[PDB]
Amino acid sequence: PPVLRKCELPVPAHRRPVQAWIESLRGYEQERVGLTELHPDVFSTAPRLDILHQVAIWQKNFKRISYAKTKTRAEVRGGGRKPWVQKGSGRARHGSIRSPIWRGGGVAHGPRGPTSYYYMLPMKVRVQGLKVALTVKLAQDDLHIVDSLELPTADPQYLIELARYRRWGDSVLLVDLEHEDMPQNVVAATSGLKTFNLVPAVGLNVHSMLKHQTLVLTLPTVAFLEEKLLWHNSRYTPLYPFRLPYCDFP
Amino acid sequence: LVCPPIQSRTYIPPEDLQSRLESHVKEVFGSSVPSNWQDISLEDVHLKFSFLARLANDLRHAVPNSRLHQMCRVRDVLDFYNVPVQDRSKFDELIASNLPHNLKITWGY
Amino acid sequence: FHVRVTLPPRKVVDRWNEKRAMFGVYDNIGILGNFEKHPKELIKGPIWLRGWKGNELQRCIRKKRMVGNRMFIDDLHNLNKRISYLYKHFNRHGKYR
Amino acid sequence: GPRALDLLRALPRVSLANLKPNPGSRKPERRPRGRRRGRKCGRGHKGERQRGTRPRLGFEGGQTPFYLRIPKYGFNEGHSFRHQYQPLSLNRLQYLIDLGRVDPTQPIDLTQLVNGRGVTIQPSKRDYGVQLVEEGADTFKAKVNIEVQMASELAIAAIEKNGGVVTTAFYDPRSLEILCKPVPFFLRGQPIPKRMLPPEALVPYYTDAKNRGYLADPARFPEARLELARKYGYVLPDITKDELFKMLSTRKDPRQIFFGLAPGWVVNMADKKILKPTDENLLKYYSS
Amino acid sequence: AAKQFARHGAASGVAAGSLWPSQEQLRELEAEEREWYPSLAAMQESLRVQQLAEE
Amino acid sequence: EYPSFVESVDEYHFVERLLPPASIPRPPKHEHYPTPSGWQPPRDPAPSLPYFVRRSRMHNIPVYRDITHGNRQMTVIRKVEGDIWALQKDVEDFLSPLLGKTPVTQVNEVTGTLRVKGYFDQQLKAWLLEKGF
Ligand SMILES: [K+]
Ligand SMILES: [K+]
Ligand SMILES: [K+]
Ligand SMILES: [Mg+2]
Ligand SMILES: [Mg+2]
Ligand SMILES: [Mg+2]
Ligand SMILES: [Mg+2]
Ligand SMILES: [Mg+2]
Ligand SMILES: [Mg+2]
Ligand SMILES: [Mg+2]
Ligand SMILES: [Mg+2]
Ligand SMILES: [Mg+2]
Ligand SMILES: [Mg+2]
Ligand SMILES: [Mg+2]
Ligand SMILES: [Mg+2]
Repeated sequence: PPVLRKCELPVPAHRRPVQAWIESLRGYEQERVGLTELHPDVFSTAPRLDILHQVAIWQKNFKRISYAKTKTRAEVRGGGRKPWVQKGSGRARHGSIRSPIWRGGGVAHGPRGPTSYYYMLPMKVRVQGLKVALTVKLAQDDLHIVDSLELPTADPQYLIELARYRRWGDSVLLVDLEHEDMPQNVVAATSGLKTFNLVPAVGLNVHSMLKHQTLVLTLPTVAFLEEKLLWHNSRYTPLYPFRLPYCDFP
Repeated sequence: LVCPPIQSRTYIPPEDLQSRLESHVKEVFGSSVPSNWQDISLEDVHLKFSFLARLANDLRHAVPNSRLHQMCRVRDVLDFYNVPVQDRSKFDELIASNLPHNLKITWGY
Repeated sequence: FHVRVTLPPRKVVDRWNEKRAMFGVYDNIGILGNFEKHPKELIKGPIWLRGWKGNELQRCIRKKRMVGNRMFIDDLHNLNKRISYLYKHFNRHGKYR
Repeated sequence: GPRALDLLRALPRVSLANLKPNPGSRKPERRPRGRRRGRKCGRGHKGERQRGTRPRLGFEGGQTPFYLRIPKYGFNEGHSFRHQYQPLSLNRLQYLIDLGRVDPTQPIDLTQLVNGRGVTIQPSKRDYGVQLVEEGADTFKAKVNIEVQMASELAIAAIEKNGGVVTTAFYDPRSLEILCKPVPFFLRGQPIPKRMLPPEALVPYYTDAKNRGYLADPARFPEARLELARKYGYVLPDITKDELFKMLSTRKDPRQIFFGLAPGWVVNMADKKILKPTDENLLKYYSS
Repeated sequence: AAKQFARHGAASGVAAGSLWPSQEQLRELEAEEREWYPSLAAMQESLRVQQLAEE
Repeated sequence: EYPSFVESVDEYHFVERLLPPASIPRPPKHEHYPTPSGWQPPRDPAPSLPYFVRRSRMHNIPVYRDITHGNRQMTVIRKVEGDIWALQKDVEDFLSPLLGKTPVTQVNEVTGTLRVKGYFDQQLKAWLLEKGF
């Protein structure tokens, strides 16, 4: 009983879909149990290694809000009086004992208040970031497709030996379509491991893919990704935000 | 759940590769000319899985995910199994390369 | 310029704790979630800096508008002096003009 | 196709340790440290340059500035109250129809143009609608019932040659904001308001039959249509004999905004139902 | 409250009658639009007077 | 003093006509080509050439002008897949008789964009249309 999956969305005429093996986690040797076709415009796009740099940096410097605030000479406690008369004393002229020159003075140029680094890349660049990351993972044999993502037991040692036998690298990223639909065996097995992490399909992004040396996609999630990522190729600019009702985008 | 021993990613093409491939094609294709069996297409998803799985469990060497879109004809997979794959690193290749009597290497990790 | 004479205890940082492994998971909630929540609705921090960016002057002005009535007496005065100085420096000082 | 993917198999895995920005995208910042950028930091030597107290912008050192010795004249006098009309060319109108952006089977008005991404209207910037221009009158072969806010003699003649209908209607900025963005309005939970009358300045434009005004007397349209046909030498089609006459004769009440809707109706989009008032005063106010 | 009705309506739990102006508000709306926005007859006759005067 | 209201469901078909589409519709089939606006659909089979030029999301040839410094005029061909150097050579001998010299070009393989010095957008669009891209 082979498990097959043919692409639903219209593949462009001038190209052909790329194919990858379908695996199962119910056994160590239960690999290559089918064949699935992957859309070329998502899993076989151009290898943009500089559009990944923008997205990877963006996910790092888009929520950073610093909390460093040093006190300038205005906010220091005292020093409201001239220390000594300017002429005749014989020393250098000063105007406060809290100026940046003095020992206890403030900072002339320091970090001022909580600073926010918030910049949003255009959406089509972020979408292009996901497409290239998936293509890079597939092109280097770091992408494995798992059918329905079930495990024989909840013992976390089972996953460790399974990855060792198949040479899945040091870290594996497991995905699922929805949070409430994740089976109990997989959740309990991956809850006690550090290098193995389970994330819903909505929690997939560039930084997570590059953090873990192996990406595992479930067949229902593969159809979910292709539907969401190929919609931006032939869409209109948003007259109003898409959360509001649209004619053919609920 | 017995853990199987770890496989080895080392493949050497045998002398009977021509016979094994043609025998496998006949039992899973039975479609085209017996002589020009190297021009048979692999477009069908089910047919490709039926043909590649048999080779994987017979030669103990599976075509990876990246190269599946290239293996579309019988000649393509025949050429794939004519290319040896070595799992040893460059150093292990160097450590047995008939080194000169004065070169001494001590791998310590 | 005297440097320490004893080696400090090396910091054994684990790259796979809960924070780093799950870092930046839901950054694409809007793209892959029918556009129901913008990624700016995940920022944790000051009330006036959630999904906003600016220079030092626009930041101090924004802070006074939102949480100005909730600040302390001394902090409210120091903010006013910072606004006045930045206003005078940015407009009445500099090289390119 | 992407032959670079073949090269990626030989290369090591892509991770966060090996990522490089596109060369030239980030010019390095220069800090005032060292012999080169030092001891002056690129300011100068004394004066108002090095101390950063040079005068305001446009100040020529006591001499009367250039922007103060030019006599005042009204170039922008009352510009915030002048009406603006986004131009629409028949070349673009033909382009939209050929690509399916808009369809001539259904009547076309301002709302359908916006949904087709043909024109963008900003009510805030004193935009009162779309004016039809005659840039592509020679190659216009479509047959539409288009409604705009301003039309030209050649643009009207070009459409009537193929057997179309052109009508000019006035929209108040309060109504025009609703018309251009209907879905956001329906989410405000407010009844549809009456469309306001044109001001005294724009009454003659929409009352004369030469401009195909919506408020014009319909009896003078057939004689005005034939004048254009005589002037430009094209045979006037008999529009009443076409199978789309019902669609081409559709119009709007002067107090009505959308097709088939009425003032005072509340559109409950969540329940897909339309609410209507019942009180005599409410019905009279929304229909007067 | 009106925005909630346009969002949900059925689950908002607000009477649909609140969306229309009250009698006190309707009289206010009736007077304001009448005094400021003239009638079509008034506009047409006003322009005739000016056209006759200038001619 | 809440007034009364009447609910209907048969008047909601007008509202459905006021919803913009979030996707670009495919161009309708025409009995005669080229269309009056000059638009010409791509050929049904893929041309037997190494390089390929994808159409835009609006179904137009991706050839654009670009001006820099106010005096530098460039023509940009985007969305090119395959052997770009084949496209560059075909452009060079296409514009050679018109100029008498080989035009200066830039090849950007990391992006798939050919840049030609000068305003040749109208000539290139006709040339690519004849080749069916
Ligand atoms: K101190
Ligand atoms: K300045
Ligand atoms: K210097
Ligand atoms: Mg002080
Ligand atoms: Mg004093
Ligand atoms: Mg002083
Ligand atoms: Mg201090
Ligand atoms: Mg500098
Ligand atoms: Mg600097
Ligand atoms: Mg010095
Ligand atoms: Mg000096
Ligand atoms: Mg001097
Ligand atoms: Mg003087
Ligand atoms: Mg505008
Ligand atoms: Mg430019």
